This record gives sequence, structure tokens and C-alpha cells, in this order.
Amino acid sequence: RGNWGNQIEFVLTSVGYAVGLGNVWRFPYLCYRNGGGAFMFPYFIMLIFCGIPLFFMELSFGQFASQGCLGVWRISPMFKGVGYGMMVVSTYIGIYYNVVICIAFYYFFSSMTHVLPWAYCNNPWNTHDCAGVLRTSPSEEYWRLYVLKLSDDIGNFGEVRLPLLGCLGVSWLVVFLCLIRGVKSSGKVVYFTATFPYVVLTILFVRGVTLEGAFDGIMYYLTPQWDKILEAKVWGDAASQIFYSLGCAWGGLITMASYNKFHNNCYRDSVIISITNCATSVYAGFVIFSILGFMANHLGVDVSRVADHGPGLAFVAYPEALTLLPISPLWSLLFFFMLILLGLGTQFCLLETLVTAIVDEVGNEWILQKKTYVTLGVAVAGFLLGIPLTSQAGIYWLLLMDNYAASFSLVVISCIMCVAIMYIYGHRNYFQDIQMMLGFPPPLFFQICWRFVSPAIIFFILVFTVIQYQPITYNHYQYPGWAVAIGFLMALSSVLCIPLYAMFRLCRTDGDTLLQRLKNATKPSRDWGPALLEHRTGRYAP
Ligand SMILES: CC(C)CCC[C@@H](C)[C@H]1CC[C@H]2[C@@H]3CC=C4C[C@@H](O)CC[C@]4(C)[C@H]3CC[C@]12C
Ligand SMILES: CC(C)CCC[C@@H](C)[C@H]1CC[C@H]2[C@@H]3CC=C4C[C@@H](O)CC[C@]4(C)[C@H]3CC[C@]12C
Ligand SMILES: CC(C)CCC[C@@H](C)[C@H]1CC[C@H]2[C@@H]3CC=C4C[C@@H](O)CC[C@]4(C)[C@H]3CC[C@]12C
Ligand SMILES: [Cl-]
Ligand code: NA
Ligand code: NA
Repeated sequence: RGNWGNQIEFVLTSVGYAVGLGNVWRFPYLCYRNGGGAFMFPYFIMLIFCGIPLFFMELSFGQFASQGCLGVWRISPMFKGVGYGMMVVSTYIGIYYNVVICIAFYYFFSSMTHVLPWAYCNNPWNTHDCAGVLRTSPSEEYWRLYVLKLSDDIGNFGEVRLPLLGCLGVSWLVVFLCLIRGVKSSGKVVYFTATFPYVVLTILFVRGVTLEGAFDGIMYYLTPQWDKILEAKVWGDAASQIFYSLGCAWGGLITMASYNKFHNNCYRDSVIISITNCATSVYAGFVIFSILGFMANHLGVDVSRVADHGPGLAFVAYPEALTLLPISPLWSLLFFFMLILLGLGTQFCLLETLVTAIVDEVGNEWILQKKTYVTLGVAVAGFLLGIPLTSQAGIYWLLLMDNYAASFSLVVISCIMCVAIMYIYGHRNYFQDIQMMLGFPPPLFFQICWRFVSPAIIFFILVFTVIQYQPITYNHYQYPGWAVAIGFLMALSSVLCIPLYAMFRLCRTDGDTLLQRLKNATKPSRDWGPALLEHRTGRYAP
């Protein structure tokens, strides 16, 4: 297969893939729309009781068999729909991740001047409601009336924004060239691309605290509200954010772990990566809410009403902070360069996983010698599918894709995989498999979370989400009926991959009765187990 080589290389490559735009762009606006401090307690509970155990499960699953997201299912051939749904979710995410990266590119290209274009209120696109520190904010007017030229409805396509299309093309070309010339795999300066963001965030942090009114923003960020805790909407949002930030059902974790050595310690790696990834979102939230408190202090409004609940909270808040620093364009350039690097690090692995999965699935040697053409085709398809998101109605489609297609399918897929491993294969067998590599049995906390706690929590969240479903409540953006139907279809497309592949496999399995056919399709194959011959001892002996 090809081992990773050095262990520190794996730890640094996993941190660079886990930390991305979901830490600095997605977390703050979800936290703001979920009433700030009322979102933190479910978030921490979810992280402690569902995220880390499933992260460890995925890493161990990848390491033990030395297979990717589709080859690990020799343990139960009837559950390949899990990997197929993982691939579907990865495609959905990667379609619009590059659109966000291209918006970041556009903001980076506009910082190469002497005076920032979002710093004053006298521009041709400004109105009489403009109000600036040297009502409405100049940054939000720049975001709405100039960068996007937003429409009034999701069904009003309007025209295509040419600069955004150019930025998208540049981003896709950069990704393709870096992938086919091997920038990260056989490359360095992953240390710098892991150290730079914290320096930038620390620089932005000191200025925010000094501001007037930031204390109220911080208090709103930290103070918990106990009234909104009895609602299934906030818990589902917290679970979605936790599973999205760690990449649980993306399929890249298994592929990355497939190159690890047998006796590598995946428990320590999982703990370290989870803590590092989740400690980065809190810093960005601190900075963002300090900026929000300062902004609400001088606009004569409350912290909960200063901004709207759209996805463009970062592109309105961060430029306002960047304005107040001495020599603003340099800091803006550095900040947006850091954002671009954070996005590209995740996009590289996202596309590499799909290409590797396709190449391994096809299986011949002719598809192995034409990997560059496969990568080119995938890149061209992604670029073509991302074009309708650069119109005047693109942010509506992006929001629909974000909070319908890649929110709660990850949790369902992860729970199904955990249940299949624990109750169809047997928990004792998996515990012995883990002890084979680590040398000690998994701690009791992970065992109890794998057998009882996490599946029950996910079941309760899913059950109470449906019962408490209100059309007025679960819309939040006044979308029409057909848009909601499209979002539901996108949500169901990845989940329905499991039951349909189950029937497909059952239609080709020998056995008189259906019960007999259900036992042959769930039995492990003949090649399940350790890859190397020296580790095939005990219950795997020939
Ligand atoms: C092959 C895949 C991976 C990348 C796609 C390459 C092509 C289609 C891309 C790369 C650079 C892009 C161009 C960059 C700049 C501009 C200027 C803008 O005013 C019109 C669009 C235009 C002309 C873009 C159109 C599409 C473009 C030519
Ligand atoms: C049991 C398995 C086989 C099927 C489960 C499918 C159902 C129950 C699940 C899968 C994904 C879930 C959806 C994912 C995302 C959203 C967006 C949210 O804004 C409204 C709820 C909604 C729409 C969820 C409702 C329930 C849902 C549709
Ligand atoms: C993936 C989700 C959203 C779809 C529904 C599947 C889950 C929630 C269901 C299907 C099988 C169920 C599990 C089957 C067996 C047991 C053993 C029991 O001692 C504790 C509950 C537990 C663990 C059940 C809890 C809920 C469960 C995990
Ligand atoms: Cl996060
Ligand atoms: Na990244
Ligand atoms: Na993350």
C-alpha cells in the first residue's frame, strides 16, 4: 500500500485537513443564529460523547485493514452503501467549498490597494443609511450591493458575476495543478501552513479585546440560556457542526489511516487531533463576538440583532476589524491568504480521496495509468457544477446546499456504521482486533460510548427532530416549497445508498430462505483482517 513514513508527518497532515473553513467561517454564523451561549453546552456535550469515540473508531477501522473508505467493508459486504454515501456527501461538500474559496480569493484580490474599498461610506454603491466609524455598516453594504448584487428570491437567477467565475476558475486550476504535481504528498511547509493561522488569529485577538463594547459580546458568547436547551433543532445543529468540523463521514479519515503502520498508536492521535481542531473554533468565536459587540455598541442595537443569520457573517465582521489596524491592506492580505491556505489544504485531500476511491474501485491497470485524466475530469465536472452558484441568486443555493445536503446525513451514516460494527460483527471481536495493534484493550469509556451512549443519543435527537417539526420553524428563510423539496431530496440521496445496495446485494446471494440469505451477506469475506502475513495470527491464521 505504502506507509506514511514518519508519524509526525501523519499528525501534521491530519491537522491540516481537519482545520479549514468549517472552523473560521461555518462555526461563528451557526453559533450566532443559535443564540450564542445557548449553543455552547450542546456543542461540548456532543464533542465529549459522540465526536471523539467515532473519530477513534474510524481511525482504528482504517488502520486495521489497510483499506480505504470502500475497501474496509470486507467486514460486512452488505454495508458498502455506507462508503457510497460517504462519497456522495464528499462530492456535495466539494462542489461549494471551492465557491467559498473563490469568494475568499475575490476578497484577497481587492486588498491590493492603498485604501480598502469597504472602509468608507461615499462609494457609488452606498446609500443614505450608510454609517461608518472611519443604520447600516459599510462592510455589509459592500458585501451585499457590490460583491454579490443579491437578488430578492431564490428563483430569480439574474446574471452571472464574471469576477466570481474568474476566481472560481483560478481556484480550480490551482487545485488541479497542485494535485497533479504533488505539492502536499511529497512536499513541505505544512509546518508553516499549520503555524500561520494561529499567529494571524492572535494578532486579530489583541485588538478586539481592547475595543469598546467587546465585553458585552463576550458575555453574550459565554452566558448559557437554559430555555432553548429543550429543543431538537439546536442539538441537531451542534451535532452537524461537530461531525462536519472533524470530517467524520467524509471518507478521508479511513483513506488517510490506511497508510499507517499496524502498531501505530491511533488513540493518542485521535485525542490530540480532536482537541486541537475543537480548540481553534473557540478562539475564532472569541474574536468574532468581540467584533460583534463593538459593532453593536456604536450602531445603537443589541448584540442579537446587529447582523442577520446568513452565511456571510465572517465576510462582514472580519473586514471591520481589519479596518481598525494600522496599515490595513497588509493585514487584510495576510488574513485572506491564510483563509485561502486553510481552504486549499482541505480541498486537496477531498479531491484526492475521491480520485483514489475511483481508481481502486475500477481495479484494472489501464485506469491506474490514466489517473491524471480522471483527476482532470473530476475537476472539470466540479467547475461546471459550480457555475450556477456565482449568479445573483447563488448565496441562496449555497445556503441550501450547506444546511440541507451536508448537515445530518453525516451523523446518520456514522451511527449506522457504528451499529453495524458493534452489533452485526460483534464488539468482542473488534476489541480483540484493537488489542492486536495497540497492545492494550480500549478504555471502558470508549466501549460504553460505542455500545450504548452515542447510538442512543443520535436516536433520541433524530426522533425528537421529526416530532417537533414545524414548517414555519424549520424553514427560517421563507424558501418556497420546491426549494425545500429539492433540499430534502439532496439530504436523502446520500442516506438512501445503504438500503438500496442492501437489496442489490441480497438479490445475488445464494440461499433458499430470506433469513439464510441475510446471514451469508453479513458474514465477513475471506480476505478480512491484517494485510501483512506476520500479523495474521490467532483467529486469522491460514
Ligand atoms: C480545467 C479546470 C480545472 C480549470 C478551468 C480552466 C478555465 C475554464 C478557467 C481558468 C481561468 C478562468 C478565467 C479567468 C478570468 C476570467 C476573466 C473574467 O472576466 C471572465 C472569465 C475568465 C475568462 C475565466 C473563465 C474560465 C477560466 C478560463
Ligand atoms: C433511517 C434512515 C434509513 C433514513 C433517515 C432519513 C431521515 C429520517 C433523516 C436523514 C437526514 C435528515 C435531514 C437532514 C437535514 C435536515 C435539515 C433541517 O433543516 C431540517 C431537517 C432535515 C431535513 C433532516 C430531517 C431528517 C432526515 C431527512
Ligand atoms: C442512524 C440513525 C439516525 C438511524 C437509526 C439507527 C439507530 C439510531 C438505531 C438502530 C438500532 C438501534 C440499537 C439496537 C440495539 C441497541 C442495544 C440496546 O442495549 C441499547 C440501544 C441500542 C444501541 C439501539 C439504539 C438505537 C439504534 C442504534
Ligand atoms: Cl468546530
Ligand atoms: Na485546511
Ligand atoms: Na474542522
